[PDB]
Amino acid sequence: GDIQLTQSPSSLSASVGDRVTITCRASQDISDYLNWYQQKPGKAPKLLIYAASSLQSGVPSRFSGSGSGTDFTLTISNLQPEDFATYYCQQSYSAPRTFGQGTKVEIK
Amino acid sequence: EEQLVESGGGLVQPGGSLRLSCAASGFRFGSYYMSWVRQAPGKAPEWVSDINTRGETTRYSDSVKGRFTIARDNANNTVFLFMNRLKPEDTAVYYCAVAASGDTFEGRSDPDYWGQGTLVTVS
Amino acid sequence: QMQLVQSGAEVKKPGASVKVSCKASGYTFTSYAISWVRQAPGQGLEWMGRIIPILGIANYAQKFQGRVTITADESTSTAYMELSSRSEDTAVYYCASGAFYYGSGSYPFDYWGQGT
Amino acid sequence: NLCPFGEVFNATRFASVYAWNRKRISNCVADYSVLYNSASFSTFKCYGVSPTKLNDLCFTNVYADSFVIRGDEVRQIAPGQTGKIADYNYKLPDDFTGCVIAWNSNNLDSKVGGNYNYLYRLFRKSNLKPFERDISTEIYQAGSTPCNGVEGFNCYFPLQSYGFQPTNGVGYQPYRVVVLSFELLHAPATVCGP
Repeated sequence: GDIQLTQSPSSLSASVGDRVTITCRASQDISDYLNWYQQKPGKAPKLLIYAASSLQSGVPSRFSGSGSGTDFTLTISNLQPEDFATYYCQQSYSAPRTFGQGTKVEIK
Repeated sequence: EEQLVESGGGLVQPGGSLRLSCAASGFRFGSYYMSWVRQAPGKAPEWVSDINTRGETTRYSDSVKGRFTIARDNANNTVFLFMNRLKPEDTAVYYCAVAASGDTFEGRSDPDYWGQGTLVTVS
Repeated sequence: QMQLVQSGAEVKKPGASVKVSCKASGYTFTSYAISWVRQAPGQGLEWMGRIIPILGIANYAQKFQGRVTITADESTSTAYMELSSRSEDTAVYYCASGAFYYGSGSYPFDYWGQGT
Repeated sequence: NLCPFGEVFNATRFASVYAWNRKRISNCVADYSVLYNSASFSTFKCYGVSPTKLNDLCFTNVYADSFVIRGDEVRQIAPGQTGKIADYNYKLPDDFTGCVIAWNSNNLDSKVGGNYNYLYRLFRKSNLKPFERDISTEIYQAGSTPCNGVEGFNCYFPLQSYGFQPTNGVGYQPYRVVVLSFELLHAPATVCGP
């Protein structure tokens, strides 16, 4: 009944201006509804991309997002030190609201 | 479907004259009542005129009786109107209306499909 | 313009009651369908349920089926989550938000708590 | 007795179309002349009998409902008219005797734009009958595949709301609507004046 959510890969090592893509996955045909969040330690996880294919006001065109069906992709160009925090998956096909296991990117 | 968007108004001087027009589509013209209505600031919409389903017989409100008239156009899918000797108190947004009765009773039957809205100021 | 107050840290023995505050001020109220999200230190987020002040329809997740309660008040504009449980579930107390639109998106959008 | 339409019309708060109200009035008189000739109500539409003869013609018990409806869909209150608020909110008997009165009042409930205090249900099983409501605020079954029982997708939450901007186009001002239904029973007539 309840969907299971996974986030891969678990830990990423990166430098200035690298390439990183989050491989999120589930066990159901998620048509369009999925969200992503950014977690530095000490705050509530702020939004990065809503609806998995749209850009939220207050976020520049630095971040990108698309995907349909089961496989989803996440893109950030020209990474910055303020982007180095823990990531989250957030599907919204149905209930219960499932959450990612976290993905931390830390500077070499 | 039954779109009502009106045009032909705006700013005008005292004693001026404006020609409004709302172009509707998707339905016939001859058999349907389509009145002109006004809405001042402070709401309370007030009817001014109403063309017949026939050619040109029309009843006007007493403030505009003998002053303002309507014009019928079956083929052009639009309704025209005419003012002479404007007053500064005639400032209101103008809409067209849709049919009435339907072989039923009277009692100031209120049409539903009205226009987008055109502001008219006499100054 | 909007924030929810941070309740002070406390150490509760197992079986003791817990009171929390989630102020809902600012903007036009009755805008977001209020929810609540839990996490453990070193572990991910988990979701419990949803409260709407317009209706009050109950929502509860699998790990808290008939265990934790949801109450709220429009006039004080505060969410309330009470529980009589053990001491191993203590962590930061994040009160969720987000508008559950009709025929549109139902995401927890923004405007959560910065602490307990 | 004098029949209290003042404590009907000069009330301050009105219901919503999913939770429309009733009230029955009995043993009173008929004084509809002030309602006709006050000219503060824009609409007076109804069928069958003519208003010039309701100050003597009378029945045994009358009924009344008071709630607010979108003005762009005022034809949807009719005996046998299509629509959606003519599908899931308020139905009328086919052989209609009573009468419906409406007007525009966008000054008291002309609040800050996007205010959505009044709602309307969009999805409900099949059809409606007159003279019953729907208090079933439960999430309806669009789930041919059973999603949760709780709100998700392949299933919807059908209770959407209105919007009242003081500069909206034409169809979203809060027109209040009352209906005064006439019905005849075995009992002798009670409610009329002179």
